[PDB]
Amino acid sequence: LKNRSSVEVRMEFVRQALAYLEQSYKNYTLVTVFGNLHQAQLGGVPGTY
Amino acid sequence: DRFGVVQTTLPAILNTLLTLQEAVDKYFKLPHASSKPPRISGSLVDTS
Amino acid sequence: CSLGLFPPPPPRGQVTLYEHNNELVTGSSYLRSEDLIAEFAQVTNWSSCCLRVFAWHPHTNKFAVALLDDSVRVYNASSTIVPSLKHRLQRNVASLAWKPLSASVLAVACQSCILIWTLDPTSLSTRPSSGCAQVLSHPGHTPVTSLAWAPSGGRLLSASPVDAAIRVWDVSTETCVPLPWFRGGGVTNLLWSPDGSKILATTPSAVFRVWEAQMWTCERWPTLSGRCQTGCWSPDGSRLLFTVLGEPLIYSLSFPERCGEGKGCVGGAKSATIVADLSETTIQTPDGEERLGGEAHSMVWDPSGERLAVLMKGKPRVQDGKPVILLFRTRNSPVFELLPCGIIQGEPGAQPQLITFHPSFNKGALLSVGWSTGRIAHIPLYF
Amino acid sequence: KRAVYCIIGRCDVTDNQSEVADKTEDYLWLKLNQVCFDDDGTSSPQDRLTLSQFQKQLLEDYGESHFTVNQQPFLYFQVLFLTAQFEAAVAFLFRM
Amino acid sequence: SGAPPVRSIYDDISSPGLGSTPLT
Amino acid sequence: IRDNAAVDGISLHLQDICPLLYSTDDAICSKANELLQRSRQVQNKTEKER
Amino acid sequence: LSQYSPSRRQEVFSLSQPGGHPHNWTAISRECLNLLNGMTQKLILYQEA
Repeated sequence: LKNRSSVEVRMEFVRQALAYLEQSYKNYTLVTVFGNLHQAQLGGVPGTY
Repeated sequence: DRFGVVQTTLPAILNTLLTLQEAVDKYFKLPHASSKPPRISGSLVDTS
Repeated sequence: CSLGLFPPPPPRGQVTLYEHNNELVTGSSYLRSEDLIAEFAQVTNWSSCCLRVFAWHPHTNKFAVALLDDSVRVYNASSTIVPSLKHRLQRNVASLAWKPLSASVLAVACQSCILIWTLDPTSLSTRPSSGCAQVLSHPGHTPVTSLAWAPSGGRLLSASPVDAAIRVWDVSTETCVPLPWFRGGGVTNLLWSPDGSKILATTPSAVFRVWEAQMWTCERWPTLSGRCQTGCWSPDGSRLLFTVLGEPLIYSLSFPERCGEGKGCVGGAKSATIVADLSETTIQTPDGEERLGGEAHSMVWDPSGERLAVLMKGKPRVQDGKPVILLFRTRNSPVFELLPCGIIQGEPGAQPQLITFHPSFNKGALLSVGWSTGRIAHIPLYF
Repeated sequence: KRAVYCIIGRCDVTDNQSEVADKTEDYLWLKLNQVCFDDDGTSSPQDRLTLSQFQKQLLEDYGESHFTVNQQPFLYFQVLFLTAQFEAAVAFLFRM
Repeated sequence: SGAPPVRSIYDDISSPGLGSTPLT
Repeated sequence: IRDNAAVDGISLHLQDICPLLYSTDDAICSKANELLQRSRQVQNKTEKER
Repeated sequence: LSQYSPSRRQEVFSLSQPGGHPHNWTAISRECLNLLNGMTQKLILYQEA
């Protein structure tokens, strides 16, 4: 109850929940682009931009 | 580099240079791996 | 430009502290081998000065100082501990050169050899062992007067007025490559351009030789009255400034870029231009006529190319023959200009013995001055 | 230009940015970036989402009949577990 | 208005089709 | 359609420059065709049927 | 060429038409990395031996 009530541990739960939701959208944006490559025009430069 | 082409490879370059510098600086700690060989100056055959 | 365009020297007892807004703010304080070194040393009185050489490290707040006892000392802004370098072959030190792209390597010119010191950058002991001092020498290349590393860190040059060949050294394979030419004298000073594509080499004669670092070619400059005394490259390597002993003149020589294939030729314009005169003028001051003019003994440019410092030496009719520091503001594009900025002055009775800029000062420029009092000053120029 | 400011400046918790956020992961991600844990009394309460407010807002102020639990059960488990309501998320996942 | 949507990001990927027997 | 800009923006520009004319059904047929010729290159089955 | 000719560095960074790919850089870098990793392994196998 003191670990689950910590400010630090509740920041960490939200820091991980945001990291999960961001990598989830990174998976979805990767799949969307790799299906539609002819629209997407991805070229030959790696990186989220 | 108006295309950022080299930057895409920069992480792999730094990894291979640092792991090679590790291999060289693990190696140069070995016995006789630090001693310089005696040289004759002005030979017609090179010793480089 | 000419000396008749400078602002007056500061009133007798004030010291120049810094440049700001383009103005110099003041306050109340902050031969044998040996006579042949004294003929070609960068220090205006190398035979009586306490300080024989100063050199900044090319990236960090570390500097090396050669003293009259043939110590080299090393100072660092993050160390109260000062290493004292003294080898058994270390005698009549003429030049110091730090290796670029290295925290830890210093070259020293001596009467009988070159010494390459290795210094452990975290563990700066007060007196490092004589094993930490790699010795380089060649029969006839003695005394050594000047040393110049390539900007890429992989090559070192050395000069000797006795020897009609620049010695290129690889310090890592321990090879020696003389560059012999066909008469003229030996070598007095050596200066790389910042690109590492060109090298100036001066001689005891009224001839200098510029060299190419790709094909190791040579381009000759023989229509001089006296010896080429000193010079400096622009930050781009496209211009070379030089001065002639007996002439009060700053010359400039341009080198356009290799927009073309298939030949090693050094590639300068067919002549120099004159850009500043240092003739024997008056300037009016609250303290009367002051008289200025003489011969430019040293010249040093900032890394930014916006400030040129010139160590003039007066004739024995002008300020008793004292040396003076002139500061010029420079422009390199589209035109090459030398504008005046002012006159740099120290402790009442001090004389400037050496000048040099800091290579990595993130607030305009920083001028190191070595004084005849044995003091070092560091004068920032804020721009 | 709204949504990026509503995130970086933790403001207008009263707007869902639904001209950009169509989906429950983007609603969770928007509101989770808007979370404070810190009693800075210079913040006005109309901008002030705590994790505790958001936990209740999903479990009690919207509930299992908002998230269509029988058709998208793993989405309600995702809503509770990413808000660290692990005990309620287990009590839910143990009913089915 | 203030209430949430009820959809995942994968709904654009899970569109109707044969689900099965992946050849070629 | 060939060099793969979206026709929608040029189809709309062709209408502002007309006070009221036919210049509409050719633009709809052009969008119908753009989507059909893109469907031929598209390899995601879901996307192709969409 | 990498020190003494800028035009021949611009030949290395150039994108090869039609497909926009940096074939000059991705050949040169790849074989330099093959040789450097070959030396890393040649040093490891000597330290083991």
